Amino acid sequence: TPVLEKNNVTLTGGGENVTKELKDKFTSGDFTVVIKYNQSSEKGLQALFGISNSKPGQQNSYVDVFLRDNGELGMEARDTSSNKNNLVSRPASVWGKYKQEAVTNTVAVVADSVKKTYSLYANGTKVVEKKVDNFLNIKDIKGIDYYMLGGVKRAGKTAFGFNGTLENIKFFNSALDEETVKKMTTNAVTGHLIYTANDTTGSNYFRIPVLYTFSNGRVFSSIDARYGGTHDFLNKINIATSYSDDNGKTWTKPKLTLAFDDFAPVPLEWPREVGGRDLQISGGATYIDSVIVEKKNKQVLMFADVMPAGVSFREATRKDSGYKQIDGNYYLKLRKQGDTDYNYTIRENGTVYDDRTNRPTEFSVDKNFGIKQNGNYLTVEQYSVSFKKTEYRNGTKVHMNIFYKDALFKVVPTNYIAYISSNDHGESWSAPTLLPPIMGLNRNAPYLGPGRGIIESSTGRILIPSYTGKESAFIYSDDNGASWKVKVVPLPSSWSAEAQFVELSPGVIQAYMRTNNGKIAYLTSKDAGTTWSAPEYLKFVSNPSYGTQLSIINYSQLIDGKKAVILSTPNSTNGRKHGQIWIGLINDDNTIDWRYHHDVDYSNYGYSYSTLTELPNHEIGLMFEKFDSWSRNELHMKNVVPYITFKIEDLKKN
Ligand SMILES: CCC(CC)O[C@@H]1C=C(C(=O)O)C[C@H](N)[C@H]1NC(C)=O
Repeated sequence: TPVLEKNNVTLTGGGENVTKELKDKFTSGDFTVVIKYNQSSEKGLQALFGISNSKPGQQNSYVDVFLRDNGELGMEARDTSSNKNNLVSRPASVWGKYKQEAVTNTVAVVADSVKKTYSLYANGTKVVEKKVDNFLNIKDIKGIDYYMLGGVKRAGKTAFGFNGTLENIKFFNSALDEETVKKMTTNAVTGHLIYTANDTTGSNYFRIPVLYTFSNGRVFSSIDARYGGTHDFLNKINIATSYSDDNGKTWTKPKLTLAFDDFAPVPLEWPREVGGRDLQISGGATYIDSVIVEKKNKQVLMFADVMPAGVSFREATRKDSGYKQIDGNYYLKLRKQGDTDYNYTIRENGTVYDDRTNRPTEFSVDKNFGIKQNGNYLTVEQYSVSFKKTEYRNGTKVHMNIFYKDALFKVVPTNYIAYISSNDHGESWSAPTLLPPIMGLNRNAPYLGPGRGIIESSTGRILIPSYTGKESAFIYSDDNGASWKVKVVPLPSSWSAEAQFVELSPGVIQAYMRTNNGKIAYLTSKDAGTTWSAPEYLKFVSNPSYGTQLSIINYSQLIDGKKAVILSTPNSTNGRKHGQIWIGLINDDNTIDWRYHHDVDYSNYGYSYSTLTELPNHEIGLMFEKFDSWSRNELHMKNVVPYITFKIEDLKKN
């Protein structure tokens, strides 16, 4: 039951005094406050409410909950005379704007004297819960005499003045329980999640979204289910999928599509504090960075990077493919426990040969890289993680796999690429096929540029974007995917050259990519990817040197009477921020008129990896990482990868 409830309080930084209403309501000193609000202006630091000693000399004696112009939700609880100052927050907790309108968010705070915790909720998620040693509730702070909506009274002056409308605000004089407040903060923002923490995947975290629309009208998503926080490495990562048969309104519950089980797919509470957030799951085989394409025959492909357990993408050897050439064929090498050389190969039917004697052994490797001996599976114990992080054997047996820490036979500790095909628009998938040593025997595979591949219309060539760190690697097939080759293109510098393709006209394609110079590069081919021009750079996007992944797609419908492309990227030198969608119209000479752009949220809000698809109804689907995924400060955060949609008319505005 609320001790005070107020409605539709509209404010422009001046606040509203509710001292009369709230003084003498807080017996224990504990509290819960639930605020449904929208901001009319995001700028500066804004308190939703403030409880304070207003008297001169007592400006550090207050409790508040605040919003920043980057979408961070926090709270302070301070006492002046004891010099105790508590701050609890989480980045990227709220939404600012959406299609020109202030977004309604619902956030809450809980202060619990027993547990000595402050908890913050936003939009259905508990964004942070922190035990504090210098715990302060309202009674602990000396001489509280002022209770305020939309600010904090410090020394008789309004501070942190809120700009917007408090739609509903509820003050309770006790700590409400976790699930009550999760339900109270649930709203329309909550339904923009396709993948959620501890859903059917078992993962608390996700990164690297991909959207694709199939020819039958299904909209398909894939994503990294990253179990040990959001680290790229070392980590345990599965690729999950989920789809919509109604233009994105509703989505299937996620399935695991690419996954190993040396570790179980289970939720882990990954520490965000400075001294824990660098921790990693050491030793777990991984699929990472998905790429999707639909063939002309309606069969679907999906590619992914494959990392054996323990193998950091910077301790992975770079001068070994993992393959041997024997009598003109390529066979994946294996090392047996206790050997120093790689004496064995996987050949026909998965039969393991001793290369020295050139004879088949009793061992074989199945379609999923699992090891058998005389037709019976070898096993290893699966690992679990508990927290002070420990990794231990949990008593469950899973198949021994050549990608594992504890395998009798092991692949070269480097990165690989695998692909799976589906004949039923992603309801079921073939077993994984590892790509051949397309870069050469004495080089490791490239790394995929996440998003989609394309079928170039004039040749039917399939093109999959990848990179080496020094070169673009344009993986292609000229035989409807039966065989694979690569065009390697030296870049001007050490670009993490994540790319996506667009066709401009028949035979003519462009690869748009990330760079290490702050700009988006694009390379043009006028022979369907066989040869590539020197790079050019977009003049209107300006990012940090490290760069971010982008999304660009072809669009089926004319815009202003012209063939169009649609680009999504952050655009900011301050971080992975300021998401924009750009409409480019193709001219008769194949130059692009970049005529329209739309800012996804306010400029200082988080926007990292993103994916665009055209919906069957010709609206646009976007899923994106609504946080800064480079920042060491915005790691291991739950429920931060939403799906939103636009009409062309929406994307014309800004
Ligand atoms: C960490 C290596 C790579 C650069 C070569 O960074 C990429 C950057 C990423 C990023 O900047 O967010 C995420 C990618 N998933 C990652 N790729 C892999 C394979 O780990």
